Amino acid sequence: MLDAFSRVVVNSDAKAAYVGGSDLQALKSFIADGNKRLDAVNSIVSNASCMVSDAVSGMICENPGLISPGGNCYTNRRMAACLRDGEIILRYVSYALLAGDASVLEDRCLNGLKETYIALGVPTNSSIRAVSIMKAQAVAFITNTATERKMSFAAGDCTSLASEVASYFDRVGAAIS
Amino acid sequence: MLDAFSRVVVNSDAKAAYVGGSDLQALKSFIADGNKRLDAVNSIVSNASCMVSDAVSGMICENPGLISPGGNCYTNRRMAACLRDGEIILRYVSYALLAGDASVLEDRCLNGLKETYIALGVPTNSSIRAVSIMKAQAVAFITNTATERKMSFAAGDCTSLASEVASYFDRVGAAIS
Amino acid sequence: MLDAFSRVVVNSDAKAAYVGGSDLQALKSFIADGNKRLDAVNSIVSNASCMVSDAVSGMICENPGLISPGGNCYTNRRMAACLRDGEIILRYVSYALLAGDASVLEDRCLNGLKETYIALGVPTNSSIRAVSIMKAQAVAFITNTATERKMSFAAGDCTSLASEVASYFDRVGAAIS
Amino acid sequence: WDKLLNTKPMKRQVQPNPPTNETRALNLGNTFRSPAFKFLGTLKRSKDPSGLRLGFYGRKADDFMARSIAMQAKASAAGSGVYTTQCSEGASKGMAENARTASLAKQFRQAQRSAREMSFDYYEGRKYAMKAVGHICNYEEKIFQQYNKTAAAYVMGKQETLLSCDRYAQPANKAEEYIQKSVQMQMKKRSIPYGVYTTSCADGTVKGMAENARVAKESANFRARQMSAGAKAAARFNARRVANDWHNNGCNYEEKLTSRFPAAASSVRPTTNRY
Amino acid sequence: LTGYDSKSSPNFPNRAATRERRTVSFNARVARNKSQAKKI
Amino acid sequence: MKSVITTVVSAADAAGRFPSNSDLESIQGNIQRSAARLEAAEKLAGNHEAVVKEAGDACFAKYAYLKNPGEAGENQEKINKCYRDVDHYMRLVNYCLVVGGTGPLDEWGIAGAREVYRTLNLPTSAYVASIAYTRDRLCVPRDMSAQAGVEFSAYLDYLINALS
Amino acid sequence: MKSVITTVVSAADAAGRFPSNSDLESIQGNIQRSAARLEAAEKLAGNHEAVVKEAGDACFAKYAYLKNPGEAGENQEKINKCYRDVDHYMRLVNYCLVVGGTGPLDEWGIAGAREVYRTLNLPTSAYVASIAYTRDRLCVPRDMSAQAGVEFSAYLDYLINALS
Amino acid sequence: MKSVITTVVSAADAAGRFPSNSDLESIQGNIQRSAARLEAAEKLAGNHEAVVKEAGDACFAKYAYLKNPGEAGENQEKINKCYRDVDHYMRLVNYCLVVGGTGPLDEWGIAGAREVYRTLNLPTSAYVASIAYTRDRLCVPRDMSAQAGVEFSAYLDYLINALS
Ligand SMILES: *C(=C)C1=C(C)[C@@H](Cc2[nH]c(/C=C3N=C(/C=C4\NC(=O)[C@H](C)[C@H]4CC)C(C)=C\3CCC(=O)O)c(CCC(=O)O)c2C)NC1=O
Ligand SMILES: *CCC1=C(C)C(=O)N[C@H]1Cc1[nH]c(/C=C2\N=C(C[C@H]3NC(=O)C(CC)=C3C)C(C)=C2CCC(=O)O)c(CCC(=O)O)c1C
Ligand SMILES: *[C@@H](C)[C@H]1/C(=C/C2=NC(=C\c3[nH]c(C[C@H]4NC(=O)C(C=C)=C4C)c(C)c3CCC(=O)O)/C(CCC(=O)O)=C2C)NC(=O)[C@@H]1C
Ligand SMILES: *[C@@H](C)[C@H]1/C(=C/C2=NC(=C\c3[nH]c(C[C@H]4NC(=O)C(C=C)=C4C)c(C)c3CCC(=O)O)/C(CCC(=O)O)=C2C)NC(=O)[C@@H]1C
Ligand SMILES: *[C@@H](C)[C@H]1/C(=C/C2=NC(=C\c3[nH]c(C[C@H]4NC(=O)C(C=C)=C4C)c(C)c3CCC(=O)O)/C(CCC(=O)O)=C2C)NC(=O)[C@@H]1C
Ligand SMILES: *[C@H](C)C1=C(C)C(=O)N[C@H]1Cc1[nH]c(/C=C2\N=C(C[C@H]3NC(=O)C(CC)=C3C)C(C)=C2CCC(=O)O)c(CCC(=O)O)c1C
Ligand SMILES: *[C@H](C)[C@H]1/C(=C/C2=NC(=C\c3[nH]c(C[C@H]4NC(=O)C(C=C)=C4C)c(C)c3CCC(=O)O)/C(CCC(=O)O)=C2C)NC(=O)[C@@H]1C
Ligand SMILES: *[C@H](C)[C@H]1/C(=C/C2=NC(=C\c3[nH]c(C[C@H]4NC(=O)C(C=C)=C4C)c(C)c3CCC(=O)O)/C(CCC(=O)O)=C2C)NC(=O)[C@@H]1C
Ligand SMILES: *[C@H](C)[C@H]1/C(=C/C2=NC(=C\c3[nH]c(C[C@H]4NC(=O)C(C=C)=C4C)c(C)c3CCC(=O)O)/C(CCC(=O)O)=C2C)NC(=O)[C@@H]1C
Ligand SMILES: *[C@H](C)[C@H]1/C(=C/C2=NC(=C\c3[nH]c(C[C@H]4NC(=O)C(C=C)=C4C)c(C)c3CCC(=O)O)/C(CCC(=O)O)=C2C)NC(=O)[C@@H]1C
Ligand SMILES: *[C@H](C)[C@H]1/C(=C/C2=NC(=C\c3[nH]c(C[C@H]4NC(=O)C(C=C)=C4C)c(C)c3CCC(=O)O)/C(CCC(=O)O)=C2C)NC(=O)[C@@H]1C
Ligand SMILES: *[C@H](C)[C@H]1/C(=C\C2=NC(=C/c3[nH]c(C[C@H]4NC(=O)C(C=C)=C4C)c(C)c3CCC(=O)O)/C(CCC(=O)O)=C2C)NC(=O)[C@@H]1C
Ligand SMILES: *[C@H](C)[C@H]1/C(=C\C2=NC(=C/c3[nH]c(C[C@H]4NC(=O)C(C=C)=C4C)c(C)c3CCC(=O)O)/C(CCC(=O)O)=C2C)NC(=O)[C@@H]1C
Ligand SMILES: *[C@H](C)[C@H]1/C(=C\C2=NC(=C/c3[nH]c(C[C@H]4NC(=O)C(C=C)=C4C)c(C)c3CCC(=O)O)/C(CCC(=O)O)=C2C)NC(=O)[C@@H]1C
Repeated sequence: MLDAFSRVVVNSDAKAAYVGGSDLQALKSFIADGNKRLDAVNSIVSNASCMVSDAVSGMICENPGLISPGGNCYTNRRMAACLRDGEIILRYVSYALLAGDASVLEDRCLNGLKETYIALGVPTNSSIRAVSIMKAQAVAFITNTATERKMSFAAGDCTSLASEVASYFDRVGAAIS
Repeated sequence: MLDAFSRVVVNSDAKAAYVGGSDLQALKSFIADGNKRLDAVNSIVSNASCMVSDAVSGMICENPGLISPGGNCYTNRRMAACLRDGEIILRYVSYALLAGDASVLEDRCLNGLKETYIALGVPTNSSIRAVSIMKAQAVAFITNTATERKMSFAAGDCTSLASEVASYFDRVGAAIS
Repeated sequence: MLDAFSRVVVNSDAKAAYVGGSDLQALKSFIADGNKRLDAVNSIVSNASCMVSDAVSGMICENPGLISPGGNCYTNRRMAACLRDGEIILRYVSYALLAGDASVLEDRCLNGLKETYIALGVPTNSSIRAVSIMKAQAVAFITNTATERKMSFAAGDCTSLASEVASYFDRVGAAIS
Repeated sequence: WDKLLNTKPMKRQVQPNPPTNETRALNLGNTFRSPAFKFLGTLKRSKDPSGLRLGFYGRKADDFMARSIAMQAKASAAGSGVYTTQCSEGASKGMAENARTASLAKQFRQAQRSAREMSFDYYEGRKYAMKAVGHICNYEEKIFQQYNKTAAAYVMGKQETLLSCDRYAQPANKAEEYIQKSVQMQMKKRSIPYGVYTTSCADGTVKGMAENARVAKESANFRARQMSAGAKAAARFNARRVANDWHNNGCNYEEKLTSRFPAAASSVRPTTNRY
Repeated sequence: LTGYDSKSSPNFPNRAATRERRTVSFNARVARNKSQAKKI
Repeated sequence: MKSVITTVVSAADAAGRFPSNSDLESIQGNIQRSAARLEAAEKLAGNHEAVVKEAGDACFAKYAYLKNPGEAGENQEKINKCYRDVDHYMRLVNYCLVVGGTGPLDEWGIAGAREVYRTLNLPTSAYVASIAYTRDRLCVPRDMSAQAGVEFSAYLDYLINALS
Repeated sequence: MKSVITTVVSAADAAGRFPSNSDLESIQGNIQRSAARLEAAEKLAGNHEAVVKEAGDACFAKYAYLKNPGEAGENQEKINKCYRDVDHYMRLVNYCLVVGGTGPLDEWGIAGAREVYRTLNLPTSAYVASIAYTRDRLCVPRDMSAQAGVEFSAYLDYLINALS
Repeated sequence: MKSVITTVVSAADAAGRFPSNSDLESIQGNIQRSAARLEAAEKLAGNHEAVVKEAGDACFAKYAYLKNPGEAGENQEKINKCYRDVDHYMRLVNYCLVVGGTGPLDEWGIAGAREVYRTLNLPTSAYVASIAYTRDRLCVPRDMSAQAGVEFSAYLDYLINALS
């Protein structure tokens, strides 16, 4: 894969050149947030048992065709599948935020699942809808703007990592169209 | 700047209306509660040096992340500048509780108040926590439900003024979030 | 405003660390070259008129684009602003080479510099050309390898300050670009 | 031990000496910032401008009317068509192109102010514009609290076409000029708060404008006592018109210090412009 | 959590290394589950 | 605006200071004489069409020169705008009996009145004298209460005073 | 000074303006509650030797550390000056019941109190708490009238507020 | 900040002037006595847990009144914050032996100390006297060198001087 440091290698390899003084204001820029980049990667893997449980339950309680009899989450096999089947996507962005780039997010999971969810049944309505409930809750934890649990951190701005992180989340979120 | 005797006229000047006795009973209720508003606002400024000291101690009681070095609010000039900004908002809401109208709240601080703070690097989640303490002690002093401090009053309902101060700090709190 | 004896505090004060002899050998090597720093920087202010002589002249040696009327820098008041601007960077890098730290540059001239040059119509490629002539003559002047001008010296190693001045001017060149 | 279907929620027991058990509870601890949604083509993070940031259209509006506020107030200085002698901006030798580089340094050093003093001067000038106008309007402060250059060109502009500034009101005796000197020392102490000299009384960049700034004021110090006999007599009544009413309210001692010493109360300069 | 872990199930596309292999087991090792992913 | 709220909550902000009991005292004088102040307001609300017409040609009796062409009252279209002009003064004086001070007068209808009228060739001498007709036009124990006319009459001669 | 006279005749001079009816209204609130304000003044004039002694060793009960040498209360000569010090605070609060605002407090006994005391190694925490003893030390329908204690008690917690 | 770099490179900018030999001379006095200044820094880095505990109850011996409820030392949670408070003073004085002047003291831990403490009802008299315990607590040929204590002791009585 490529991290945020290996992004500036390969296009500067493509220019047949050196890592010069042009990208020094980007490879000092990721040096500075690495206190709060590592503070933000802890905030998703801490709550991720509550996060994927909230993501399926909010999807089901507003779309009751998933608890249709003979449906996609009707049996206990098909309900325990989707608790894992949307959790690995939550796991794969937890490595992608830490690397500072979503280069891992294409060659590990996004190469295939657009034509694989329909290949055994899983439709396009609720799998796009399962990402967006995780998306507005992932921005709440890193900004300490949840409703029920307030994490004790330092003081500072977090919109810069929110426009980062959303990218990973949503990129897999779409994908499926 | 503007008050409840002037909020009633400024809409009527957009329609060039003579003021009559169709709206003065709102002001007859306002001139009814002349001493009742005055028996509220003396109890605010009686103990408001204790109110500033109660708020930013209890805001530090919930969060020691400021007092940590490298934090926003940890050293001695910084706390004196914190005790500066902690008073100046309590100074302003007492003017609007005197006015019966929060026009004087808006123009004098809230014009761009929110993101001078992130132009200074000041955490805005800590600001809404501290003024929520200043919300909570203020209603206990315009009632008689403090811990020890029972001022002399004559009895009766004062919840209409308690809803008026309830419409005040959140107008600041939405203007800083 | 800030020096190398106070660069070494704001890391340790941020982690609340009392400075001990684990890092005082960096200042012991910095109080080693105390007179050696003065022996370098006496040789730049001695011919400090001669370095603003050779720079803008070598700038108009390489570029006859500015000297054309209708160009930016052809005329003498505009060249007076130029030869104001050329010595003021020379006036300020002497302070940082005195201090052993580049923070006295970093707020007093680099704050808001390049966008004023595109608010005025200053071509910035000529600026990094002219400071490179200033960088090229200063390393000869702190050493003993000029053409005619040789001062008396105690001999030895002077290249650690030569790496310091070569890391100082291009930081100014990174600001105007 | 054993339950019943009866209703005794109400009721108590009285045996509540209950100072023997103390209990509490909690809940809280949850800030919230409004964040945007949809990855395709977007993601925004908060940024530090350290300025007004109230619109690009508002920012380019703001310097135009304060230029018009200054040109309003240049037209009260030249009400009668004189470039009046209180405004001086040079020396004997020409050097106002050299004092251009003094004032464009002040145009530049106020631009490269740091984030504390860029933001402090936005709010102290807003309440000083309330102090600058005498009347209380629906209009004037409703420019002067959104816009700050307009507030800054009003506390400079209106106050320079009265004669309560520095170096314009002449003291009578040795006693008035000495406390005129001593209140200037605290205005040094304001702009030099500690062992660092500030960036903002720098008044010069080159060797030519170093001593040009010294001989500029000494010609302007003479042009206080040169120009008139009644406008400088109107200065000593004007010096109480800035100090008594919006600088030392409540202190009678600091009020009769103006009316006994107007020229000493005229370089008190409480408009904190860091000079 | 579902089990002890949540790892990648081997019935996904691109579940192999596929680096310096034979011709008969390159296009068997690449394109693992294209039997229904395209045919529908 | 202009009231006692514009005095004491602004001066405490101009001192950077609490609402101390100097500020809490100043509004008590509103309360004991708002009943004195606010039966005067419904008089000129009850006579908002009655005394506009009686003031115009009382002014145009003593200013009868206007009806020639080339002046301020050359047609009835001017006089249709002229009863609008005295009533727009009369709207604001009604509102100053409500806010206490002369709040709606100065920031809306007084400041810069001496940059408008004779530039539009409107005579300012007829403007104060139409108002000075209505200034003495009162009868304090008969029209209103005796505690109501002294707020009314002090605002009308102020209108001649503010044009000075 | 500090009163409603210091508000409105100074703001009309700060506007360069007449004493209009905004200024004439603000002093009416003096008149209706000077009788409320000025039976409180002869209480602490009647108790000008009574409650100075009861506040000193109520303070020195909760500040009993002072009697060692090298501190603020090392001898009776300090305590002979200490009952002078609370009474000099107590003189001014009596005068602020007369002028209306806190006139004699700020320009005489409040401003620059935070440049004096611990420089003279006098504890400021005992200064507010001697006053906060007397702040709650009231009984509004029994000592004075009910309209008299709310001017008294609002000035005493102000003395802790002005030292903040 | 506050050092000799804050004097001469700022005054040459305040004159708009070169770093002339007045500015080049002023830093030579750093070089000949940095060895005098910087064996004092590792003493209170070596005793950064040793002399914080010996100064707290030396202060709380002569200030033993704090342990009542309603004051600055009502529980151990205050005393757990109180050894943080003397150490945060003690951090900065260590750093002023490195920068030369009192650089980290004034802009971080000195300015506006007289707007905080008794407002939080913290006694300032105990703050200087905890420091004045440590001011004389030295022994110049025995703990450190004789060239090291005169930078140390001149900063500690400055802490009483800067609170004045
Ligand atoms: C830290 C662990 C911590 C604190 C410090 C303390 C602060 C605190 N106080 C409240 C609630 C109130 N505080 C009030 C203030 C005072 N009460 C008084 O009697 C005096 C005059 C003054 C103290 C100087 C008041 C009136 C209240 C309201 C309830 C009450 O009567 O106690 C909070 C909670 C704020 C909220 O409700 O959101 C905090 C944090 N408490 C601590 O836990
Ligand atoms: C208080 C009087 C006043 C008015 C009105 C005004 O506009 N400015 C002041 C004084 C003043 N100064 C000058 C003349 C000149 N000033 C300069 C320097 C300009 N160049 C600059 O970069 C700046 C900073 C923005 C300034 C001011 C120059 C070059 C002159 C030329 C006169 C000369 O000796 O040739 C004047 C006179 C002309 C004018 O209308 O501005 C006044 C009145
Ligand atoms: C490389 C940049 C230079 C160079 C530097 C050296 N200087 C050496 C010694 C030295 N320089 C001075 C003068 C200095 N002290 C002052 O007080 C002032 C001004 C007021 C100045 C300019 C002195 C006094 C000394 C001797 C003291 C010392 O540093 O030990 C030096 C050798 C050190 C030594 O001899 O032990 C070097 C290498 N010398 C060069 O040749 C290049 C050009
Ligand atoms: C607020 C409307 C007050 C009021 C104030 C008065 N202002 C007077 C003059 C004045 N007003 C301004 C602000 C405004 N005029 C402008 O030209 C511009 C911008 C280009 C603005 C924002 C200025 C700058 C000045 C001085 C120069 C001038 O006259 O334009 C004024 C006349 C006397 C005086 O100069 O003070 C008054 C009375 N008027 C009111 O009645 C309400 C209460
Ligand atoms: C009067 C008792 C006030 C009050 C006064 C304070 N002023 C403080 C500093 C200060 N005050 C002035 C204005 C005044 N002081 C003078 O010496 C002169 C002229 C001779 C005047 C007109 C100035 C200019 C300054 C800054 C420096 C200086 O003292 O001269 C002050 C200290 C705290 C502060 O910096 O503000 C006080 C306490 N403060 C009050 O509470 C009453 C109303
Ligand atoms: C900033 C507010 C200042 C303080 C404090 C101060 O005393 N002067 C301000 C800036 C400043 N200037 C110097 C040195 C010079 N300043 C000059 C201009 C001044 N000289 C004058 O005659 C006048 C009018 C009275 C002024 C403002 C000149 C010329 C010099 C000297 C240049 C030279 O010949 O070397 C200093 C440093 C003072 C020192 O001696 O260290 C400061 C802080
Ligand atoms: C609710 C916020 C309060 C409360 C309000 C009441 N106040 C009542 C009567 C009252 N208060 C004052 C004093 C007031 N007027 C002043 O001029 C000044 C200071 C300058 C102050 C503090 C007076 C004079 C009166 C009596 C006149 C009146 O309002 O009728 C009151 C009883 C009303 C009545 O008896 O009709 C109430 C309910 N009282 C409370 O208990 C809470 C805390
Ligand atoms: C000429 C060979 C240079 C060049 C110079 C220019 N500088 C111009 C304006 C300017 N630059 C600054 C930044 C610098 N100069 C200072 O005086 C200060 C300190 C105050 C600093 C940091 C400022 C502040 C200004 C405006 C005031 C001034 O002129 O000093 C400028 C524009 C003049 C014109 O209109 O022609 C020029 C040409 N630009 C070049 O391309 C070469 C490298
Ligand atoms: C008739 C009895 C009068 C007279 C009246 C005229 N006024 C004219 C224009 C005008 N009047 C005012 C002042 C007034 N109008 C307002 O809207 C307000 C405030 C709400 C006030 C105090 C203004 C500002 C203007 C100009 C704008 C406008 O037309 O409203 C007018 C028309 C003049 C013309 O168009 O040539 C007339 C006839 N004129 C008199 O001489 C007698 C005394
Ligand atoms: C005893 C119950 C106190 C205490 C009192 C002391 N105050 C001392 C000096 C002092 N006090 C003040 C404030 C007060 N005195 C006044 O004259 C006025 C205003 C009219 C006020 C508010 C001042 C200004 C001074 C210094 C000048 C003077 O002596 O009057 C003092 C003597 C200290 C000494 O000489 O060392 C004492 C003992 N001290 C305490 O700790 C308790 C609480
Ligand atoms: C114990 C030996 C002391 C004492 C200490 C207390 N200080 C309290 C709060 C406090 N202290 C300071 C000054 C100090 N703390 C710092 O962080 C820095 C600079 C880095 C310094 C110089 C400040 C600024 C504060 C307020 C913010 C904070 O809590 O850090 C304190 C708690 C008071 C309370 O919460 O009520 C205590 C107990 N107090 C004493 O009386 C003895 C002498
Ligand atoms: C007091 C002036 C004298 C006495 C009798 C008069 N009463 C008059 C009454 C009158 N006034 C008006 C205009 C009136 N309405 C208003 O709204 C206002 C101002 C707010 C005013 C002044 C009108 C239309 C009348 C007639 C109908 C009525 O009586 O209400 C008056 C004026 C002449 C007239 O029209 O009648 C006089 C004279 N009695 C005395 O003792 C006083 C000398
Ligand atoms: C109201 C506090 C409670 C009740 C009875 C009490 N009366 C007390 C009276 C008392 N007060 C003082 C000091 C007094 N004199 C002053 O000038 C001032 C302030 C301006 C004050 C507070 C003195 C010397 C006495 C005793 C003689 C007297 O009765 O006048 C009091 C305090 C304890 C005492 O000394 O008696 C209480 C308690 N009754 C109630 O219902 C209230 C709870
Ligand atoms: C000089 C004060 C007298 C003599 C002997 C004493 N030595 C003492 C030593 C001592 N000092 C401390 C605290 C110390 N550590 C620090 O880091 C700092 C400040 C930066 C200080 C002051 C400690 C813990 C000791 C004991 C262990 C040791 O000896 O190092 C001392 C104080 C009492 C004591 O605890 O022993 C005295 C007295 N000899 C003389 O001639 C001087 C009169």
